Amino acid sequence: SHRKFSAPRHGSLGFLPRKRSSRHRGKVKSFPKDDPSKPVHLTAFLGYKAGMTHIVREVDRPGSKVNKKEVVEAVTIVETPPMVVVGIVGYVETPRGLRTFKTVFAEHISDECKRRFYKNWHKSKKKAFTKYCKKWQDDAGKRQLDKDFSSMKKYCQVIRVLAHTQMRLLPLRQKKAHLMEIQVNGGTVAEKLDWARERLEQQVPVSQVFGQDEMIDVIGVTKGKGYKGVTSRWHTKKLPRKTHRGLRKVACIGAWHPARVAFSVARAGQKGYHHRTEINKKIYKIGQGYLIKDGKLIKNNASTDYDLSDKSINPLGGFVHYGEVTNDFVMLKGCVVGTKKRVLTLRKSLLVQTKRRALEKIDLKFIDTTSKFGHGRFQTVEEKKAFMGPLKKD
Amino acid sequence: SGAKFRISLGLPVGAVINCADNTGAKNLYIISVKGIKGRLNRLPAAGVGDMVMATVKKGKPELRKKVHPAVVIRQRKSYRRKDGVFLYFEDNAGVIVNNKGEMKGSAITGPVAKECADLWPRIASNAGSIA
Amino acid sequence: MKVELCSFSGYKIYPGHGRRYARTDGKVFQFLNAKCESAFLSKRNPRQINWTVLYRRKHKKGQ
Amino acid sequence: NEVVTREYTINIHKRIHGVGFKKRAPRALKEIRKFAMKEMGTPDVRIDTRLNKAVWAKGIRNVPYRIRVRLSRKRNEDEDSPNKLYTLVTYVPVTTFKNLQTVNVDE
RNA sequence: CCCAUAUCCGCAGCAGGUCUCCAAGGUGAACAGCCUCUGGCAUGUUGGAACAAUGUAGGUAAGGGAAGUCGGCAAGCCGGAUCCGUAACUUCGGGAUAAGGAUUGGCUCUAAGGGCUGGCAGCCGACUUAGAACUGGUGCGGACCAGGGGAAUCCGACUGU
RNA sequence: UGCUUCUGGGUCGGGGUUUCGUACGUAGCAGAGCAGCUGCUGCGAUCUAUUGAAAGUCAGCCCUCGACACAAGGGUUUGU
Ligand SMILES: [Mg+2]
Ligand SMILES: [Mg+2]
Ligand SMILES: [Mg+2]
Ligand SMILES: [Mg+2]
Ligand SMILES: [Mg+2]
Ligand SMILES: [Mg+2]
Ligand SMILES: [Mg+2]
Ligand SMILES: [Mg+2]
Ligand SMILES: [Mg+2]
Ligand SMILES: [Mg+2]
Ligand SMILES: [Mg+2]
Ligand SMILES: [Mg+2]
Ligand SMILES: [Mg+2]
Ligand SMILES: [Mg+2]
Ligand SMILES: [Mg+2]
Ligand SMILES: [Mg+2]
Ligand SMILES: [Mg+2]
Repeated sequence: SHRKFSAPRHGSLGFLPRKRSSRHRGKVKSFPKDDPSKPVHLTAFLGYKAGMTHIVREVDRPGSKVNKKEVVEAVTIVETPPMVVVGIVGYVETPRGLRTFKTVFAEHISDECKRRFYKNWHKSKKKAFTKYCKKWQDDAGKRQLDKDFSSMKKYCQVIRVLAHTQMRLLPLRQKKAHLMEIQVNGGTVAEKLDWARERLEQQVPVSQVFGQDEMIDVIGVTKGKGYKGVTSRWHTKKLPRKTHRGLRKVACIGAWHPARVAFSVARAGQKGYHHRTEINKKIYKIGQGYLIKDGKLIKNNASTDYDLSDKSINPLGGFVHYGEVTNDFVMLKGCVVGTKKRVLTLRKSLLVQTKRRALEKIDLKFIDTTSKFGHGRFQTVEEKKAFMGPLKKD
Repeated sequence: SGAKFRISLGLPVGAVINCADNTGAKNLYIISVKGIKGRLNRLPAAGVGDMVMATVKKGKPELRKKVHPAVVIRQRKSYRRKDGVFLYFEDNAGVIVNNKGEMKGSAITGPVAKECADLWPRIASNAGSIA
Repeated sequence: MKVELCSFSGYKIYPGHGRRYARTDGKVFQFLNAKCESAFLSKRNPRQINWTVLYRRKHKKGQ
Repeated sequence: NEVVTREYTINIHKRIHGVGFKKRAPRALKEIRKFAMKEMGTPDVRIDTRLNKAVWAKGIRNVPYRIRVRLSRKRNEDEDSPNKLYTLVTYVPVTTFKNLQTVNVDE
């Protein structure tokens, strides 16, 4: 018989199977559709989740209760040191979908990128690309490379670069670099390859890919939580306390007929560590990394036009469980997937952004740099020492 | 024109709150909440600025044994604002109103939340202070 | 946004920190954390708690 | 330099972090023995009884946070043993653990 | 000789059953519970490593406060002692710890409450009670021990089986 | 994920951060009082100073490059 009272089903069957992601690095399933009238540009980037803070800003939203008023907004800091372009891969449109056509690699590849090609770097002789590299060094091989580039100009429809991360600048234990294909959108195919060929072994800062107040998508793997029951995994109602044989369950997992458990019934299993793509995460700030200028370390990348204190984005004691963000960073409104240290894929929007919230301009008045290791109450050590005064340690 | 934002709801159905006016009612017993569609097993809940339907359990006999429209003006559950402030009050209070939102009494005891004052100008005019 | 001072400990509260308390008698207080809030609500006098600003002033510790 | 003596501070606190009350001291011994094997590379580790007493001096759960120990690698006199060196771990009573380093001890 | 979480009966070294004697210190009203000495034991027919779900057994939860459910089931509240105070009804015995309040630590004192020898003098002593000052971040029956209450209806007087 | 570029991680130490809330000892003509000796000496909860002190703090916090040793290894397989 029909269920007595209506209620929506728990969870989305659109995110099935709730399994562990086969990839640790977020995959770009769709790149923005190419518009041959725009200048050649990149459409994605790699960053690492450093941590979260909050900011103060004055909203500009006519007809709103917060128009011309200051609000506190949570933000995510993603450390995004420049990537290095190491190869070009071409694709040909076929009646079976895109097919990889031709991959070229730069003459030089750093050891960070080469570590990606090995399962045991310690035990390896580091022979990767040691014979491929000799093609750039001789006339015969060079004459074959440009032929490969010419072939890519004739036949390929999609061009992507092979950029990797620079792990020697991050504070993480990991030294193996994250290597991903980024699609080159913009002008003709020939202009794409000319653009890409000039950038082999070059560095690309995040500021060349994204801009202030831009709405982007963050792709990554969520925090893993292991084996979870239906109550936690699917958020079903707890059964009464009197239930025999457990109450963190789903009471009926199907009707007599069909004489089977359906794919749409809540079951126990893996929770978290799922691949996810989240859209419309506004960029609040593209921060500059530390610089040594005239023998002075310039690091006041957390100062605003209204707060002139010489402080960096790092909170007192550093980012908990991450380290110190001394590279360029992107400040994203709200939360993103992953743990601290998780590699996040930044991607340009697949939509047309014509909305006041999408077109609003962000003017940060304050960035909170208090310690996150406790209930921190000082923005800077100078501020703390001035309040406390001398101590016994002194 | 400016719509109120979501706030934490601290008063489900069955909450007995103080009556902070001079009607004669001492406390208000919430039997429902305006605008709640809800879902299975979820109790309708109310926060500052919300109009609810209530009965008087303690107070003048003429006010008892019938359903009044009321508005919550203070709540003990702390709710966030857009400036990041978490405000809560020492007690849960309301005032009896009519469907138009104008008070049945004339005076309010204690402060009145800014969230409710902006929404109900008739309650706002009677508020001794605003929080 | 102006910085409040904790009604108990005298420390200053930056935006998006602590809570605000409004009593039925119309007084409004700001608390840095639940530690300061708990001491105030248990009617502890801040002038006797060694780590507050009112204690150190009374005892001339900074001076 | 097969025969050598060194003094260490072992942070027992981070070794047994999160262990159940009834397994805390028994695991400190296992962590000391594990520590001694790592430093001296000697599977035959003999913990002095006084060191056993120090680890248990506060019961099964309120184990000392830090403990100073001496690791003496000595030759084994048992020709029947498969190990030719053994490590002896002795307790070192210290008043303070501040600034204590890893030092060589020469006899 | 065992005399019972292994010598007896339950098919067994079975969490069951099976008659007795002796019986320390502390706290406390106490053969209560909690800690210890004499005496005894090795965790109860195995260990190691992990710390997922679901369990079993314990806890804690903002705001609300029975809206849950057949039903407050379960849990929770109360709880010792001193001082005050105590209704309907009643078979005048009760009801009654009705209900409802206040107090409670530590430290330093004050007063009172006795015996023996020869309205006094001296010499001995046993724990109690009351009062006061001071004192701590209002914490104080600090663990343990330890009644939720009220208004009614039905049935059976009660204790007992 | 890491496992020699005078380099690497690790251990201990140091610093930052942060939690609680002011350590032991010592001194005090601070302390309600009481006791003994002719103002002193004892007992005394507590108070004050030393003293935002002491203690803990990655085990899944942040930075050291101070001390210590270790690190160039081992096993099983795989061929158009
Ligand atoms: Mg239906
Ligand atoms: Mg049952
Ligand atoms: Mg934190
Ligand atoms: Mg229901
Ligand atoms: Mg056991
Ligand atoms: Mg055993
Ligand atoms: Mg047995
Ligand atoms: Mg058993
Ligand atoms: Mg609750
Ligand atoms: Mg509560
Ligand atoms: Mg009901
Ligand atoms: Mg129901
Ligand atoms: Mg019950
Ligand atoms: Mg009665
Ligand atoms: Mg009758
Ligand atoms: Mg009977
Ligand atoms: Mg019989």
